[PDB]
Amino acid sequence: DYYRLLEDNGVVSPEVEVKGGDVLIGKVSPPRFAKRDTSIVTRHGENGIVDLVLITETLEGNKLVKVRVRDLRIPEIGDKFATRHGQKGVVGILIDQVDMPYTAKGIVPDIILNPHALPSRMTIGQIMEAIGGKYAALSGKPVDATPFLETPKLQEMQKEILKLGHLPDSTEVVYDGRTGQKLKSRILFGIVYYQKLHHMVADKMHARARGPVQILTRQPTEEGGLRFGEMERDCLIGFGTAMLIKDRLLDNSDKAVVYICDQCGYVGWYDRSKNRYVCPVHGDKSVLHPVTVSYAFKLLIQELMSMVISPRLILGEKVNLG
Amino acid sequence: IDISNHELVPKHEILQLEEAYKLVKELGIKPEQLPWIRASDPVAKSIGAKPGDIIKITRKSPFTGESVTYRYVITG
Amino acid sequence: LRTLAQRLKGKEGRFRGNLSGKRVDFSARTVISPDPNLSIDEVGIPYTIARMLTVPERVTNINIERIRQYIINGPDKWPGANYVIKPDGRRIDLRYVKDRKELASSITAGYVVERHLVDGDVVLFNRQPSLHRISMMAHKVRVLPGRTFRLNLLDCPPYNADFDGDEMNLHVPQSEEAIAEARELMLVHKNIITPRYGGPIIGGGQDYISGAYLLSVKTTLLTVEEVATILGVTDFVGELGEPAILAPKPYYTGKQVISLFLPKDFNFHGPANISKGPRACKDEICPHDSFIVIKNGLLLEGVFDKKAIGNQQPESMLHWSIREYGTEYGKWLMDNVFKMFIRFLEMRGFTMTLEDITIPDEAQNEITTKIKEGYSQVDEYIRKFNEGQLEPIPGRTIEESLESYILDTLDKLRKVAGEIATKYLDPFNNVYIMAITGARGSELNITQMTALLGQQSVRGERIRRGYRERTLSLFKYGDIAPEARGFVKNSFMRGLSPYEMFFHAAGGREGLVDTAVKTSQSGYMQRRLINALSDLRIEYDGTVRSLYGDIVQVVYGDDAVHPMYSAHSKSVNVNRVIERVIGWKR
Amino acid sequence: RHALATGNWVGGRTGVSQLLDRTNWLSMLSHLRRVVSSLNFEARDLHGTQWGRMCPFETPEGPNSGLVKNLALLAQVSVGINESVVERVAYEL
Amino acid sequence: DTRAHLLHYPQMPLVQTRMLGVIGYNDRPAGANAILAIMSYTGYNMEDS
Amino acid sequence: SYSLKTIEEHFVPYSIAKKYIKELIDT
Amino acid sequence: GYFIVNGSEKVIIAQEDLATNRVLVDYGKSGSNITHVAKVTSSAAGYRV
Amino acid sequence: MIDEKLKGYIDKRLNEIKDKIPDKLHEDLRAAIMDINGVELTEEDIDRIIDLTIREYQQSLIEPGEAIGVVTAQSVGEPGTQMTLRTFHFAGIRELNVTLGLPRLIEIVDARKVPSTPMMTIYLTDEYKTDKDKALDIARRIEYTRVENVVSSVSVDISNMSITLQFDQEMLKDKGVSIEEIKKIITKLKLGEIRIEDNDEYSFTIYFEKIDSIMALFKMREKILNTKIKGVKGIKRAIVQKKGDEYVIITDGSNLEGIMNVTGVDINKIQTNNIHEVEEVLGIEAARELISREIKKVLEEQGLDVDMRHIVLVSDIMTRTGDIRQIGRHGVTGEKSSVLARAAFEVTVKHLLDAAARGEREEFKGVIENIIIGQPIRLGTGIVELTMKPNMR
Amino acid sequence: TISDIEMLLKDTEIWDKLLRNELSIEEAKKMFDDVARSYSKAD
Amino acid sequence: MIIPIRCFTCGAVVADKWEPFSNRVMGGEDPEKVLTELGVNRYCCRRMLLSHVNIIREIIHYTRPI
Amino acid sequence: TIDKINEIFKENWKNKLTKYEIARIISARALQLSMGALPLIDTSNLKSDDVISIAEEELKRGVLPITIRRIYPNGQVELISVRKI
Amino acid sequence: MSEKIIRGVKFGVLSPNEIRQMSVTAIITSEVYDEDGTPIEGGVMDPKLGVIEPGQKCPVCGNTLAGCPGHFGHIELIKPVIHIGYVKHIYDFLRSTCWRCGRIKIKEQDLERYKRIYNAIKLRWPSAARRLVEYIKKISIKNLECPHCGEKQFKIKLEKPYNFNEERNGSIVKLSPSEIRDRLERIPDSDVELLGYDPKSSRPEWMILTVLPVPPITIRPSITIESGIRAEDDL
Ligand SMILES: [Mg+2]
Ligand SMILES: [Zn+2]
Ligand SMILES: [Zn+2]
Ligand SMILES: [Zn+2]
Ligand SMILES: [Zn+2]
Ligand SMILES: [Zn+2]
Repeated sequence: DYYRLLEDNGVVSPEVEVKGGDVLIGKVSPPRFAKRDTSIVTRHGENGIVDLVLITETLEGNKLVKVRVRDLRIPEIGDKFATRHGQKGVVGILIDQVDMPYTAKGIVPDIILNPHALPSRMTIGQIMEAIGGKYAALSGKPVDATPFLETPKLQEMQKEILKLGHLPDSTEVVYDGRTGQKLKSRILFGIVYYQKLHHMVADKMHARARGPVQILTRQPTEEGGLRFGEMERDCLIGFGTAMLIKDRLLDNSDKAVVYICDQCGYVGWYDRSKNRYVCPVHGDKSVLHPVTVSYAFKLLIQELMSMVISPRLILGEKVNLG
Repeated sequence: IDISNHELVPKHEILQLEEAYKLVKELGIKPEQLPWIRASDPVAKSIGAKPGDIIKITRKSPFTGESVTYRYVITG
Repeated sequence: LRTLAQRLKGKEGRFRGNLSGKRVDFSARTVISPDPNLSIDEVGIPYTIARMLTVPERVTNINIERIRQYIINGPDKWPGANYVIKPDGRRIDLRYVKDRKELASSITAGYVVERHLVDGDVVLFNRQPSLHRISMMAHKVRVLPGRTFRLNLLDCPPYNADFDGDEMNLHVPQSEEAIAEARELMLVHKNIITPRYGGPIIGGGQDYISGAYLLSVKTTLLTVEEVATILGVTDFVGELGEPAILAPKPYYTGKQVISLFLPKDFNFHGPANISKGPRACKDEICPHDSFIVIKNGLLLEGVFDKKAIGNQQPESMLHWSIREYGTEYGKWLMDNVFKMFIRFLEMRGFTMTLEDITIPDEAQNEITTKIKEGYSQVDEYIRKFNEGQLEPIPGRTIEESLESYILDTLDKLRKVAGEIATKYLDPFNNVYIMAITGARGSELNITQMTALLGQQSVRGERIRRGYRERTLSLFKYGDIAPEARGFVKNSFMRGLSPYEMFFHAAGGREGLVDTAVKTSQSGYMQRRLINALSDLRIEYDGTVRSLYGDIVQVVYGDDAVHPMYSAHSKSVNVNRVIERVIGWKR
Repeated sequence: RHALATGNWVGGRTGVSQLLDRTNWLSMLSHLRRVVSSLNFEARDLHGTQWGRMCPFETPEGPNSGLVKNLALLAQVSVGINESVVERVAYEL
Repeated sequence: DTRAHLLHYPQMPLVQTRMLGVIGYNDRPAGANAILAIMSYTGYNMEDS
Repeated sequence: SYSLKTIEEHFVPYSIAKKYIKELIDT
Repeated sequence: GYFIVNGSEKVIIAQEDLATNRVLVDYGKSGSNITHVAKVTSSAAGYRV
Repeated sequence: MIDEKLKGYIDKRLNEIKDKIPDKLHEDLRAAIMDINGVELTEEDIDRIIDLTIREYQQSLIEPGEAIGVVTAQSVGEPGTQMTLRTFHFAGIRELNVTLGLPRLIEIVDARKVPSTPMMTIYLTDEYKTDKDKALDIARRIEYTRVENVVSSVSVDISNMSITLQFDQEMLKDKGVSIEEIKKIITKLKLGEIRIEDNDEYSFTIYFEKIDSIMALFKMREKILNTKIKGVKGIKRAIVQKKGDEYVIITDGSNLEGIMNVTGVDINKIQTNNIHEVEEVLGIEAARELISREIKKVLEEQGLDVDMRHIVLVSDIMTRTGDIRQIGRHGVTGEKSSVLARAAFEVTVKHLLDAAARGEREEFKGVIENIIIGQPIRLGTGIVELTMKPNMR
Repeated sequence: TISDIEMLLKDTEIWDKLLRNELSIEEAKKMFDDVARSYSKAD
Repeated sequence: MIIPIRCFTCGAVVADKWEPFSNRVMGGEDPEKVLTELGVNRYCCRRMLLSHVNIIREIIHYTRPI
Repeated sequence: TIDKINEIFKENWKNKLTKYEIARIISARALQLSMGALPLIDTSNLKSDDVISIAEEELKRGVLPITIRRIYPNGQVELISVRKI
Repeated sequence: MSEKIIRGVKFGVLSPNEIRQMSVTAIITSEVYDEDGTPIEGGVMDPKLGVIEPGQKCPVCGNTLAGCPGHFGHIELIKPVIHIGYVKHIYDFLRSTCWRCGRIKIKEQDLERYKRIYNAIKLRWPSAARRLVEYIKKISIKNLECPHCGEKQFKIKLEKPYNFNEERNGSIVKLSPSEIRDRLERIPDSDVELLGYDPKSSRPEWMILTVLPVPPITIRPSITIESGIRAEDDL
């Protein structure tokens, strides 16, 4: 199913939808030490359309193939936008034209910014740029805002804004879109320049269900899981929960069961052929008990055993006994 | 010189053996499990504290006014 | 070469990378976006996160029918199921099942249905670096369209979370015992009051404070339609009652609208945040409604501010109400009343303009005269220093005395100019309202935006770095005038001169690195303290003995009172009890 | 080529050559006009000598605050000449 | 390019400094002018949103 | 979960073993 | 102002460092037998001392 | 305006309840009810007041099994990300530079022997506290002013093998020590057979007999310049400051015994920035009190609030062993009575090998190592154990 | 320094003996005073 | 790149007004009068017409072969 | 008789139930109900089918038979019942 | 066969007998793989040690990748070598006791009193016990004559990391690891117990490596990236 869209020559044709792990270039490799697949798999998260396909000959004489895939990004909730003054922020919500508060002339905002962002940050240049952009759109004359020398000054800009037909202080009468009722106060309107940053929420999501683990540590990574870590462990300790710590640090990662000999304490194994437990040191004569531990602890025990350190695990009754 | 009059120094007292026995029985601890103070500390030397004893210290605290803590006297 | 002693040593080793902290399953990380509509103990999750992260939910005879629905809907439709586990232990993938209805009819008690996250599910939620205890809290799932986690605004302080694009982590606990412990202990509303001090960590942000203040002003009047629109957002149905003004026109006062939510036996007599300066009369008789008077659950006087509903404010009206009526009432009040505040601010109109920071020309001339007087005084000090007639402060050298004189004179000049600008400023501006109410403002910010920036100091001293005896090539050799060494007489409204802007940048350079070094130092110190103090426990006799048996304190805190349940630093605020009992007739 | 592609340099310094940043025009221009300090709280501080040579605002936030700067609008780096001619003219003076 | 971005309808700034035309930024713009209203319309714009 | 400790153990009665197994079969 | 190496646009960032072949004087560390230090960095053709 | 019968009833009820609340809370409650005026009080109001007070105190009590250690550690460490080195100078003394903030807290919890920028607050006795001049004199008496500060110039002549010292008139008066005292001190040094000539006023010259090499001459000069004229060791400068009807001395150095020996200073009220010398002199309880007060001060200057109970617990756990012990790997964290937790705190192998050699066994009674293997901890939900009989359900 | 360790040993042994109620308070007080007098004389 | 069909703020067609406005402004007429008599009075449309780059003229040279 | 505050603490926590014990009871009851234990309260007329909610309602009612034995550090053991008949 | 909890871990030095008994094979072949790529028996990548490829039976146990704990091997060193991690401990053993008999260089009555005190408070006061142990070690290093033998003792100096130099006549001589092992083996168990160590769990001669354990394949898996050639762990 993954080779459906691959052309006969082995490279995907332009202007085709590429979803998930579709292959773009089909390559077979002979072994270094019988063909093997080194074909390109499109990144699992990324979905897009093939834009361009390029075929060339390298200097040494090898065939070089490049495939460029385009993906359309429509702004959404969580996308990061920033002005020319240092006011970075995600999109809280997308509001329809009907819901946005319209003015007497019917002009609705493209972006609404909380006034409380202004006084602590002390960015007066943003309001100055809003007024300047309003004046530039109204009068049509160029606005120069070079530091220490601006043409025209603020007062002439306000006077011309009043002359063109709007309020001198760049505010204007605003009616609530949802209810139709005029606001008790005027609202400042401007044309501040905004830029869309490349920290989109589309590629910033990392979520993991049950999946693969490492061959050595038997812990989940690559989609990889979020590391819990010491500080979150201490937060969980601080709340006093015990089964939650056990779930978050033992059940969902490197959950293992190991059979331990009673006498020497070294880790044994269960033999599938014969139901009897087997101890590496004691052979068959000793009894072995199963204990559920993190596989990381077993790895630590075996790494200490690769040293001359000899950790002997001491078993105890699971019940409180008493 | 006498240092017990300093503002930082709380009130140190040496309590009798019966009171120490009652304290360790009520707390359910061995005497060495209490926080311990060296017998060479000047505050313990001023009251002539001996090793193996328990010192009752009253500190000025804003929550209860006077707080009673018990220290163990160790050797050096 | 890495060897078997380097494998478990250093960072990314066995001890820290695997044993102390390990990667976990059923975890998601996503950008956060604001959402005031959700409750404080709720988190909004995308549909994809709900579909991919699952919950076991072992089948029992009570939920069987409901569980059957989760199997009728496939892995792609929400709510639905992703896997089904027989009692035999054989996992089945719902995606490859030939017919889901026949399998749904087959299930009985003992089965497990790995299903999508539904509304009401509890999930752990935290933001790095996870400093204090409540930085990881249990939230109730609400599935919303979009692709970002939506956190309630009132939950921003506990996580120290602000919406710059910084992401947040969500863990889905699988075990039934884990879910129960998360619900009964780590629920958000149960942890409104921080354990650090006896004060609410959840409360009104900057916008909530402004909305509450403007709703609680003595001059506000609301018609019946406006009151209905305001109360629509809240989950309140009941008799509005007779409007506070019956003739000539029926008007509801904002305090009357607010008082419908206060408990019917609640007495408070604290001052408001606006009564922090000259306008305070320190009594309930001030014509300015700066003294909050609540009797029998009626907001009879005063306005709500940072000292009434604000976060991180111990001994506030919100803190007392929570402490006396439980965290469930606290959450109910937060949701409903704060949504009401935001709705009123929506329908009144709050904006930022240049007129409210612009001072009149007369104020500018007065500030210029004060600046000239200060410059003359500093020049006289410099002349006396050069002539040798300067009298040093005892215990200090001549240069130290001169520098102290100059710095004190310039600081007094800045304070005086700020006072002049505030006096000539409009009595009630949007920036002024933000500053006085505690809604994201300060007096120094007003002074710097209106009056003048003031002295810009790097590492606690005037700007000295530069050429020999010159901080900058624009000035004369060996110039100690205020304007030379990083003193800015221009506000941000007026605009900074080139050298003034350079000195401002030099002054502000330090924070950019101080925050970075502070983060690492604080993390290291906190790790040390946690590793040292982890073993302590409170026992049934009040002792604080450790797990190894060593006793640390005979009584915890000398009164066995947890800071979380104490009224600020006091186990019982006796004056608060006196208020609770006899406040209505006070 | 091995020095330019990898960026690891002969003299022991690292990160000499970096892939050109082309998110937009401004990123490319800034990355072209960038001076990285090889090396303290004193070095991060803005010096009065930087007037007209380095931008006081453009600097990264964090461990690199004050160590990575951008060449000013009217700042030129000296190309250098032979010392012998200047020595001769000074001796002749 | 391994990672490229394109804004479909970029606009040159209305409020332009002198050096904007020198560096050719107004010929390769990286944003768009947005009608901005400084007001607290709903509460989804709090905390730098 | 299964800790077995034998106290005051008594010998198995061969004559009464038939009675014991009959009682077990009855149960 | 950039090279094209292996198809990638690689640019050599400017590297700022203390002037070579010049002697800079500074005080020695406090509480030590050393009272004053002067360091000179001679940049030879191919090596630095 | 409380009636006498009302006061008697109040006293009766308070004496009835005195066994259910702390003595200080009882005193605070009794003081508060008497203070109430301007409003009529009745029997039911007093009963309700007392019941509410007792119930609030009972609700405020801590809960058994609380993981108070981790809560206290987080409550102390979290403001670290908010503590800044905003202020560099002590109180109104711009001249004195003191570290106070996150680095100060780190060096407090690390039990450093000598603090960065040590400081001392010396309170004058009742005789010298009122007057400014005597306070200035006693502060100037103790400053550790060496010869090198006083001398304007030093010159060395080889042919005469002489050292000429020239002094400033004002600078000599500023220190307040006469040149005759300086010459007497130099004679008291007596490192060799020396001749001293008066030479010019506020100057003199010294020759030697067995001077030997000029290297010895220059070493002798360095010894002469590094000679203390007056003042006890360790103090750089002392500044008289006003605290309200009383003048104290702020000191840039820390020497508790030396200042205690100075006449005119009361030994009872002396504040020292460092916590080790007070522990050596005033015992361990005074050290714990000073540790708590210093941490409280550091948290106060940043303007943020942290409860005193957490600070008290931290100071108690620092001084549990009879001496101020470092929180880190050499101290209370160093002795956890466990091996896995010790090896996990700092990533090292030496502790595991040491435990293997000594044959030490880990009891697993703590928290850190229980999480490592997977068994539940004994904090909070761990402490409670349940018993259930399902027969009668 | 061996005197201090031996005194600590003797004191903890006397305390454990008291915790087992082998003998009353007064005799234990005599033992404490006797050992302190005996092994502070050496120091 | 190419002028948007409709004003972003209000769904008013401004694409058809690009050619007349640009041609007349390039001819030597002040943009204010041209905009006023062209039929755009809201400044939301004026910023659409005034601040446009017309990148599409340069791109047609550098077009993907596809 | 360690201290007055200790006595106040001990007599306060005799008749009350800490949140850790409540959480443990709820988690144990939820685990029991998940495996197949029959609920004691009436199954019907409950708005929530969740096992956690049923266990919480059972604890609030007091039907479930659970006795908490708390071991004091001095060896004393206290039994607290949840039946509340 | 009942599920149990872990009460604790008993740490100790792994004796050569335990290494030989626990190991499933003796490694004698230098080569790791064959010419065709099949692993060679008796080499480092012995299939007996463990299995990492899924779906492969383990010869020792028969389990798949999951359920195979990994089985140790052992190599017999021709000459004993000093374990680096224990050098300090070995150092503390060398200078404390004489080479002639191995007894502590302390009078017998003092040894008896010290043993009694240590045994009395080895567990009650670990800090005081450690102080007593270091005092005994200090007074043993200070004495340069064995009371039991009378043989003259030579100062032993450790040059980092593992070089031991003995002052024989007027010249330094390097102490061979075999001679060090003999000296350690001559030390009695009671003297080792007095020095703070546990004679049963750890013995000084076990700190000198006669047999070296070969870790299982499970903890040093051979990772083969698809693009690259087979890669082996640094171990
Ligand atoms: Mg953020
Ligand atoms: Zn065995
Ligand atoms: Zn007023
Ligand atoms: Zn438009
Ligand atoms: Zn195997
Ligand atoms: Zn011998």
